[PDB]
Amino acid sequence: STGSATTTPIDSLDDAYITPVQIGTPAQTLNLDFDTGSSDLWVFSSETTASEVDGQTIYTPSKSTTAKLLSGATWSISYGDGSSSSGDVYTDTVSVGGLTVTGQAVESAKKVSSSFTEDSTIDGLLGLAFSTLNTVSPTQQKTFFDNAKASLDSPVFTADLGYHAPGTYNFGFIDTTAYTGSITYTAVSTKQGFWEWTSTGYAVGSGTFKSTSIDGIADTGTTLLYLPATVVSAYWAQVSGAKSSSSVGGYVFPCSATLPSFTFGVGSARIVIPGDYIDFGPISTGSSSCFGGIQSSAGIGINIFGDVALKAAFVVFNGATTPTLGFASK
Ligand SMILES: NC1=NCc2ccccc21
Repeated sequence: STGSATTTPIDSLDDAYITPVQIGTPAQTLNLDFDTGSSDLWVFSSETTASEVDGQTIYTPSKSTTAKLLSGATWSISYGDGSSSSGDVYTDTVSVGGLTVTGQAVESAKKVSSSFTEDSTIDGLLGLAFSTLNTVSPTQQKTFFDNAKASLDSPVFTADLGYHAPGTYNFGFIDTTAYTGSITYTAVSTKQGFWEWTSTGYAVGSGTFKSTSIDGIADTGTTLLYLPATVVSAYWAQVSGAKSSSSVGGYVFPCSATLPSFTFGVGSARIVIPGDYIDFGPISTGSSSCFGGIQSSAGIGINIFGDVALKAAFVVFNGATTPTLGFASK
């Protein structure tokens, strides 16, 4: 089997991407944030504290003839930005772009933090990291991909995120028309539950490539590119007036600037992030200070190849017995 679904930016800055997902019988379509940096499929629901729902579409398990309470199971998750959610668990039928999994754990939110409430466009998350990170207790549950894997034509999914435009998540096949040149594959460590890999270095603009190992995660659920302070300083030093602002919480730059590209290595291959991809617009409405899309990972404890990096590539998440990642230009 295979599946293919379009993923769409939630706003004009590509702050996140949403993908429609069918849950239950008859189908209830919710727009979920596909997140290769976590492993829970959770949704706003009829159980979510009413004051914490503001415009989201909810899953109502009592209206699904295939929903079953997973007795005794609860979940609770925190994310890198300090947001969180928790609740109980149903199993139900879940379909993505024509690919169906029966008995998928659908984690129903009883509580969500303010950032989730305030984002009316995201109805929940669909985790695509390794199932070892799934938070369901006392019986850990499998991700949609793990449940689907054995049925797929090939045990893979691909992320093809757009810059200020829709893109695609495919399951079970590689669309050879969706990228240019070849796909370069690179080793993955699953020790921390992430799609963790080692970039071979970087360049800033038309500058020379610096060969250096950068260990990080491919994380579609993180907006920006978080890299070591040395690398980030080298980037922003090429932008007149750019500076790190403690009050704003990262590097900012004059909105009048033209940003240089940023290149990252994948083995001997190179992925080029155009400068425009690194512009996240005014820090507040009407400001001439703009927020940078490349930020320091110092204090996070891990480097993160988030959407800023991934949307410059066609990315293969290869879930074979020994997982690997693939990157192609597009
Ligand atoms: N994977 C994620 N990085 C940041 C974040 C916030 C909210 C949900 C998921 C994520």
